[PDB]
Amino acid sequence: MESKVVVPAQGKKITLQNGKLNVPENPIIPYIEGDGIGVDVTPAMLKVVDAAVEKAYKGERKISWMEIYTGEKSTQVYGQDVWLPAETLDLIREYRVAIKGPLTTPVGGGIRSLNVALRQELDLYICLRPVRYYQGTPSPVKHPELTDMVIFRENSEDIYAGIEWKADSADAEKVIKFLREEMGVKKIRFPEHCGIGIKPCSEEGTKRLVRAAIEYAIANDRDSVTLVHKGNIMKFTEGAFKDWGYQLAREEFGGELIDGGPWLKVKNPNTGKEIVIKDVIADAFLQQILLRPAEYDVIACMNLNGDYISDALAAQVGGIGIAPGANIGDECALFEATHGTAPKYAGQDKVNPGSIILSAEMMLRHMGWTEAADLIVKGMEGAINAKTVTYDFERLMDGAKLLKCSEFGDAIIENM
Amino acid sequence: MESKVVVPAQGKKITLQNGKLNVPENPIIPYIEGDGIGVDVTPAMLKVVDAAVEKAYKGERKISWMEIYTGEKSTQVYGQDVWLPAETLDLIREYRVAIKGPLTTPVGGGIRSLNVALRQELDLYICLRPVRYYQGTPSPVKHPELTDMVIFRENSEDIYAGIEWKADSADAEKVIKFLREEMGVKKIRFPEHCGIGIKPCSEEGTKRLVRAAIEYAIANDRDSVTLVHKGNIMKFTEGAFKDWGYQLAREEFGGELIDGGPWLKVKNPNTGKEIVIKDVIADAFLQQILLRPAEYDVIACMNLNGDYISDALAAQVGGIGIAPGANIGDECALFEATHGTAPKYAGQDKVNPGSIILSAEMMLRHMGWTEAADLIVKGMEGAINAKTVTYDFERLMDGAKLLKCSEFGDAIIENM
Repeated sequence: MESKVVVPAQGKKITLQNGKLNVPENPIIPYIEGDGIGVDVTPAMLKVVDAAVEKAYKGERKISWMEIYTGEKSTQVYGQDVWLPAETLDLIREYRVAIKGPLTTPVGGGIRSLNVALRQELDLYICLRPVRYYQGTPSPVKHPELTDMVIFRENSEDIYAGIEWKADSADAEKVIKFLREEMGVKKIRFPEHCGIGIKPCSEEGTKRLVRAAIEYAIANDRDSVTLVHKGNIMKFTEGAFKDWGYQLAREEFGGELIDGGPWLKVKNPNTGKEIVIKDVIADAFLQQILLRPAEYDVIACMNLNGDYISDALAAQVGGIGIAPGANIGDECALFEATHGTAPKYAGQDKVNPGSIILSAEMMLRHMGWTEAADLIVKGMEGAINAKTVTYDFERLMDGAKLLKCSEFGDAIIENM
Repeated sequence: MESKVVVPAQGKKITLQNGKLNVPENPIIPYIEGDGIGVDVTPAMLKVVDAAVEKAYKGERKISWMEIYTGEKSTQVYGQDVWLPAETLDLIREYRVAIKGPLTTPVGGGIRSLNVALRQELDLYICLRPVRYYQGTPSPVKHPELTDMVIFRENSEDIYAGIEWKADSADAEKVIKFLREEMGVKKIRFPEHCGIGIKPCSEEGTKRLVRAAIEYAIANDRDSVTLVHKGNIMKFTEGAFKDWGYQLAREEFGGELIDGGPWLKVKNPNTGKEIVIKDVIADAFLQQILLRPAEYDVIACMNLNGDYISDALAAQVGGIGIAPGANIGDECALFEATHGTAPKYAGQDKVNPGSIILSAEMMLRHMGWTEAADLIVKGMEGAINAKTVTYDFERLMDGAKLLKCSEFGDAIIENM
């Protein structure tokens, strides 16, 4: 089969020169509709983004959307077993900036996460999850407004590497024999009927992630960067991530000891502000985000902890369904809805398009189209304050006006 | 050196016959004071427990406390480098039931967690963390009273096995060569300057833990058992834990499919109640405990996830410093304060003795001395409701009367 992707006639490709995106006034942006509710949320995002772009630049700029495929729809387009076509990886890399709805992975075929596959195959090593509170959002906590954090989750290593062998398989036995006989491992409690997973953490992987977090703190004049890890138990992976993170702050950003340690102060070269570089053990950190959220800002952590932290924070601010996210690498970036596919409601024009819309806000900002991005934030803040919202919010409040998915997109536009 | 432990003259050893403890009226109970604030909280616990015992059984029963050592104090007693004496492991096993204050592990000597060492060496495979709300406790969430859960955290395997090699070490390189050359591993993003950790999960380890969780749900007529795991990424360890947990429910407890699955219903043989056996992915679970806490009850999970879940739950109910905990095995059990050593306040009679006191409540209950246990719960509930509390609580409320650590122990007794 030939490609089924149609490159927009009007429209120009974004280019990269010196780690800086050169964005034309008519950029072609690939988008993946997404499985399940992607069918509801993606069109709402397309309309909201076009309106923000149109309103901000008065018609001088316009995105040429180009549909590309991954997931169930990809099998419908490309046939049986084509869940993630090579052309999709090629196109995201070529066009530099893309966005996607939610995706789920089939079970029973030995296929691993399609979301993780996109991240790893494109080497999008930064999973960026900013978490703030939108006034008027129903929240399970007393002071959600105190939460304003940005999570830099390492996206290329950790136990997500997907290196593991099934209990009783010849391979697991082979690995366990090697560990026990050649490495002298004596700590496996039950070596029989035992599954084995491998957790890698490297200096290069850690430093490119932490480097991005510190550059982000500098560029946005944030107050601190917290390295979250479980290094007191996993000394050589989690503990190494922490050590390498502080080392990078010292070696590349002039970080110097605060008092007697272990925190460092990094001077913002643009504002002269002192950015604090500190660290917190992961289990205590899940308590601290609830008890002292105001003391945290930019967070840098490994893949698994980042997954947990991002989710816990989204829930606490009432944003489980409106949490934006990006996967960024040195050559391209893929923005994404961060919730699941919710098939029970798919096609009903019911769910909250807020997450994919705020991920589109991050995309526009990444493109340097900050005015259009600010209009989306403004629209989202006003629609939620107006209490004109989708069921997931409405059901938790009194005095709200219930809107369909598409209608909430319109409300966002109405509030720009 | 000879033992420095003094076996109580009056006092008899608890015995085990058929997996059932035979507790005399004068049981000898070993206790470890603990590092840091253990010096403040342990004496408060001893006094509170003695009072509950005295009040419940009118003098017919009395614990003969026997001090044993681990941590900084152990080095003071047994000399340089004796952080965890063999005799301590021997004594906890011999006397069957013991309690300890907090312990921290020295850094710089390549020593691994002393708390984990106690758990693994004594094969205390169940880390039991019940989490409920005490009326009047200052909490960061709007409805902490909806939380009433019991966590069964697997304590003998997972990445806590402590099997890992340092970046650039000959061993790490050896392991990575084996993986890449012999196992054909291609998923390690950066094989150089790479730390490696091993995560084991076995059928026997999983099932003894889940078996205990289900027996606990039956014995206490709880509503459900939720298997929490991250099996969609770690198929052979986390996913296997989930699969084995449902399998055990079917094989040993008659669990049968609910509707179209995947949940099972297990009939309580004593009350005829239908216990639901279900599962939730770990990242979503950290959101669900905040958004729908009332839907969860008994939780069964692996070592790392349990560590995180226990901490997150304790924080949400305002119980970061009063969370009880037990480590239970087939031959003995070790109850423990669950917070850290807080050396900055050690010796000031300032901190909350609530966690070690509620762990003593679990110990008394475990001993079958449920009346004395109920008196501690009653005392704790009344002292907190009276707003007569330690600084960690007082500072978060208005109208409280500030009490010292020792004074709060007295307030607990005053409210029995």
